[PDB]
Amino acid sequence: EKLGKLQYSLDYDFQNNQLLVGIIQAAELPALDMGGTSDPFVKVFLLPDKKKKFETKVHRKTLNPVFNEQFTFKVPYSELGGKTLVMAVYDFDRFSKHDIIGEFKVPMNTVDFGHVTEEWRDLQSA
Amino acid sequence: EKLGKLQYSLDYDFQNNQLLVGIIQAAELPALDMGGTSDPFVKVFLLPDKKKKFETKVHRKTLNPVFNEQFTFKVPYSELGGKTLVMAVYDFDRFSKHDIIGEFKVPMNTVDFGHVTEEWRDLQSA
Ligand SMILES: [Ca+2]
Ligand SMILES: [Ca+2]
Ligand SMILES: [Ca+2]
Repeated sequence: EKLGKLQYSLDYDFQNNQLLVGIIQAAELPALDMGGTSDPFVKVFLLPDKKKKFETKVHRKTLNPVFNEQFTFKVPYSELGGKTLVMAVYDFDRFSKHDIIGEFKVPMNTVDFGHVTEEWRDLQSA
Repeated sequence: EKLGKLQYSLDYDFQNNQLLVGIIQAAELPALDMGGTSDPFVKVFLLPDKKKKFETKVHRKTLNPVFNEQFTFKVPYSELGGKTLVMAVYDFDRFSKHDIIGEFKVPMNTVDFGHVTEEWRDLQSA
């Protein structure tokens, strides 16, 4: 499926014991409204604790939103390896339930915290 | 002069009386002669108050840094007019002899605070 792509970054604040998730921008998203646009936003959380969650601002009438946001998760470094970061992109609708675009998951045990990288990943269906 | 370009956003937080400056990324920063890259960072401040200032993190060995930062200036909305935002991109030096790459200035009087946009602007010579 061609659902667009998301650019994000991961870092760990070793001084305050927090995971830092940069949600930078998305590109080439599907148009889920009339007239060729969507109103995208991203939900961000860590599995298995769907507790502590964030979402970006809703960007209106764009398939290439520049979020420029950063989220902070208080999670002990020794426990981070067992977590999976979920970034799920939706189309905000006022007059109906929000339309799923797609998502990407990052198992935290795959992450190198030695240097921050910006990563593009293609969105997937759940 | 082919100095590259900077993507930024401006907004005003009307509930907390703060100017919001997004420093998203830069692109196509000029390649030095011998050493092929730069270590870019951006200084951000509001003229005529040079004292309240911010800087991005330093990004190592890149001509296309993705800063993904947001800065806030406590300034009354009624005082914005006549002020100018400066965004100046430097090549970091360990010993604080930083080299300006280029800059540009946004007079508040040119900004429409009714709608938030991300804008790319070409860097200009000091
Ligand atoms: Ca829709
Ligand atoms: Ca919509
Ligand atoms: Ca809907």
